[PDB]
Amino acid sequence: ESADLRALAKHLYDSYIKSFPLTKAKARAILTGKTTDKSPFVIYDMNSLMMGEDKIKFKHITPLQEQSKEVAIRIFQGCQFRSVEAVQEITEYAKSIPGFVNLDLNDQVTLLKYGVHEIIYTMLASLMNKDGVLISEGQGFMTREFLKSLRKPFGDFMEPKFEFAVKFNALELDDSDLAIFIAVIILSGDRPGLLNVKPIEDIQDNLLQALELQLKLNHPESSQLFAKLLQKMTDLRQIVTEHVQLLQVIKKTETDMSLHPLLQEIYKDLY
Amino acid sequence: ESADLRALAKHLYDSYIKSFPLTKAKARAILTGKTTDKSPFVIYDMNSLMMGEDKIKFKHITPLQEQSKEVAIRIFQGCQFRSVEAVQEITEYAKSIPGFVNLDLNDQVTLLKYGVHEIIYTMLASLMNKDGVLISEGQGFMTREFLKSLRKPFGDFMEPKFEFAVKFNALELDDSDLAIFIAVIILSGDRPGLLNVKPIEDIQDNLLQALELQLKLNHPESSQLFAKLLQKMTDLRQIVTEHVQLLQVIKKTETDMSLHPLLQEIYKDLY
Ligand SMILES: CCCc1cc(C(=O)c2ccc(-c3ccccc3)cc2)ccc1OCCCOc1ccc2c(ccn2CC(=O)O)c1
Ligand SMILES: CCCc1cc(C(=O)c2ccc(-c3ccccc3)cc2)ccc1OCCCOc1ccc2c(ccn2CC(=O)O)c1
Repeated sequence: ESADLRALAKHLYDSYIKSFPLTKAKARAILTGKTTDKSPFVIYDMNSLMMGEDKIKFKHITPLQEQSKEVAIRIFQGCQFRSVEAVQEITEYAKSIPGFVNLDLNDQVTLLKYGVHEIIYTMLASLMNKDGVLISEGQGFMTREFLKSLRKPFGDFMEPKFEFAVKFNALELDDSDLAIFIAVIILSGDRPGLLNVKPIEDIQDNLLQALELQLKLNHPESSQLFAKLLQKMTDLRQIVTEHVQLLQVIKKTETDMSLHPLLQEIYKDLY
Repeated sequence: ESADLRALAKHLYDSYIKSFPLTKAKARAILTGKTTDKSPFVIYDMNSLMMGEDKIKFKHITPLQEQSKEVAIRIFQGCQFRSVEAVQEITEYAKSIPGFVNLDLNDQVTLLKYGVHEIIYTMLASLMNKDGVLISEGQGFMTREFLKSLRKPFGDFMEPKFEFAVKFNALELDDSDLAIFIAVIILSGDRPGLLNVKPIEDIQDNLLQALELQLKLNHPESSQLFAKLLQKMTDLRQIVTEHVQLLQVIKKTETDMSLHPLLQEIYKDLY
């Protein structure tokens, strides 16, 4: 019944809020210039990037590190660090998706391994507009133009995420829609190396029913939004494979070797 | 708060099972023969060492690297290669401790640097009884008396870890307990050169509260187990400092031993 699907949607939204403190709603308030109280520092070129450091450094140092390396490479390592934090946020969220924690632990690991990239881009869209991306928990904003301006291959590496975000954001999903959609992504029975596919597909079936009902209720005037959203997954996956290939080229063709070892530890048979 | 601390303990246990192939439960089942698989080959002397290597017949070459010298040094090399693998597993586990990957990246590095060997020795006890230690994923058993007998400095590497294990194991901790204990060890605010101490202390505080409650629920009859377990941290630290001194001794008494690069990095300017 329908009430239990709403109950599931509400439980997911509650957990999603807990796992991911910078929500889309809060992110969109910051991106407009609404509630004008503490405007984020804008990084729009190399100079402001460096001045941006002594604005999350003048106080103290809690990030990926600071100025003693080429800037394109430091921006890329910053992204890596944040991706590693996001994987843990997603893992925590997964534990609240009904059925997930009762799965074979090996299948949990596999689902997370192949799901996090798709989730990272989905959730990155919430923090983006057409012109840039919120960073450091909404304290900073980095422009798309500056990310795009970074030397090959780093400039063309960033821009696909913005192209996707603009398309994806035009569906106008809110945090309640996204909580269920991320859960659907995670419980994909088609990931390579899964031992027990049937319970995963049974859980995803319940999540798909919950997502369909939420979109029908929340977006009544958006015809076939559910199918349009499922079709977005096809683009997400194509996009992640392109990202994974570009990561290899970068890994191969660059000087700096000091990665975050969640990347190297993951990525087994990721095409 | 109670629910939160039980949730934490469960997360750590799941991550532990994910990161560590040969757990204590599994190890004790092989050691005592409560297992439905295989009985380990026993290495007690030169002649049985030789056959243990040559047990490469219907079970293939074990993952450890290749060798070409006297018995003491061959054993040392096997310890080394396992310790590098152990470091990799511990690092994977560390990333899952809530809050760890959100710390300053230099402090992540420092906590892993000062922390991994204390963890290695804690977890090694799981594979040890008074008579010996399980090796090669539990496919072999190397006797304490054999390891103790190795020519001068090499025997002094070995016997103190067994002395530690007999008493540690007398605490009767299980994997679920150990999962929280090793996270307490890693989140130590006293490591030399930490930049931002308090955010590590705050995490450790919460892990301590979760361990305390774990030991109450799981070992209600074991008086002051929490304290007695915390006091073992003093013994771990002494093992490490004496090990570091023995490594300086072999730099003077042997020819090119030279550690694996990862271990060289860890020991560089260690305490
Ligand atoms: C999830 C991070 C996204 C993301 C995060 C961020 C900073 O926080 C970020 C914050 C600060 C600095 C920064 C660096 C140097 C000096 C001052 C500041 C750099 C970056 C900025 C932009 C961005 O996104 C722009 C394009 C998205 O790019 C991705 C997405 C995933 C990625 C990679 C690189 C590795 N991975 C991991 C992987 O998926 O395998 C790039
Ligand atoms: C953590 C691995 C320890 C550990 C691993 C192991 C085999 O796998 C192991 C497996 C196979 C052979 C083996 C070698 C030659 C022929 C046939 C077999 C030898 C050893 C056996 C016992 C043991 O430990 C018994 C006492 C523990 O003592 C330690 C612990 C870490 C150490 C040192 C010496 C150097 N390191 C490296 C470092 O400092 O990082 C001693």
